[PDB]
Amino acid sequence: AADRGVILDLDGTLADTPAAIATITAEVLAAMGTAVSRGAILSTVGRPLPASLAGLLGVPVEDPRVAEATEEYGRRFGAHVRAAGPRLLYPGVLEGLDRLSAAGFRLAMATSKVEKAARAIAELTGLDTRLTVIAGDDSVERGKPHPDMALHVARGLGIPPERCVVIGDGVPDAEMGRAAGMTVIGVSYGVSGPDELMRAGADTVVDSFPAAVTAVLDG
Ligand SMILES: [Mg+2]
Repeated sequence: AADRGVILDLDGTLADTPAAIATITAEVLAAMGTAVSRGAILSTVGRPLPASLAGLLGVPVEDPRVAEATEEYGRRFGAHVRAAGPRLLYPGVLEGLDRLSAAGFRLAMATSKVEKAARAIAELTGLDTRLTVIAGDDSVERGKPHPDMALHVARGLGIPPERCVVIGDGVPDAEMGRAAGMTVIGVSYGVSGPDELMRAGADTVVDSFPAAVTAVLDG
């Protein structure tokens, strides 16, 4: 058994959500009576939701307008997840996670979604039965890019950081993993290009989730 850990981002890594996040963010803003530049939305995609919506609304994060928006987003996104079911996931995700488990890797999710939303997504997609630990942005005091979430789930897995790899599509994932003393496999099919992820400290970048699985399996 490998007795190693794999710490997986959700949005843009396991779940093919970036396009839907942008759309639904726009739907929420319109519901809230406003709109923002396309590029502003795109810069937030997959980042923590209250902070992102507060930035887009241009208001303090504690402003009641933010909780109104986050609640509306939860309704719309929840409906999207029921419409997608397992097709929320990229091809080969469940199979790849099962192969990592078969090889004795212990699996966790570290997402910028809130934990309850992460759990619900895990349940609707089938990730839940592959993952030993799930953490989201509100599971820890300091979310991405801080190491804390990765350190927290590694402890839950019983694997030290030196034996964990972070897999993600975002600069915050790469920063989180490096800060935590972990290896990082960037993926290029989500919100970031390969050069950005390299420059953020990814040890390698791959172009598909099966390719990330292969990288881990082959050491
Ligand atoms: Mg992501």
